[PDB]
Amino acid sequence: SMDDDQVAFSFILDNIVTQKMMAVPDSWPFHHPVNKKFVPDYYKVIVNPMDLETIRKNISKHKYQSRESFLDDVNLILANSVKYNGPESQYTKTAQEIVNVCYQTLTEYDEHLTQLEKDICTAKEAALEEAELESLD
Ligand SMILES: C[C@@H]1COCCN1c1cc(C2(S(C)(=O)=O)CC2)nc(-c2cccc3[nH]ccc23)n1
Repeated sequence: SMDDDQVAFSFILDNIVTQKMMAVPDSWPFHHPVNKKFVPDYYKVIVNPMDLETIRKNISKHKYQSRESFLDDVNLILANSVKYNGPESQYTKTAQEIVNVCYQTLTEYDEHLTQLEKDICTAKEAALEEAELESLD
């Protein structure tokens, strides 16, 4: 089923987040959205915030249908640290390690993720066509 495939795709991604990315030492700065009361200027500087809790929420909503779309948000965590903290900040070195262990684990699971991604896309295109042929009956 496409639902079955979406669940498996999302579970693989969630496991990368919880078992690999969140396990990077000293990764606490990236586990949750920045609290505006704690860092009042954060949202004046960072226009497109992202963090590992938000990624997990997006996974639970099946937002990510591709490896690329998942990695778009993973990379925002790193890019926002470069912007807010600087490219040589220890915060950014930590974010870089989060991104790198993500890549490493996506590589490990690329065959299964690619197959799920393709089959989800095929199924979605077929359901779209059938929905459209139906609406015109
Ligand atoms: C901005 C800074 C560097 O760039 C990445 C995210 N960083 C975070 C994140 C968090 C959160 S939190 C607790 O707001 O949920 C998301 C985890 N807090 C604090 C923080 C809060 C209060 C006093 C502080 N003094 C130094 C850092 C700091 N900095």
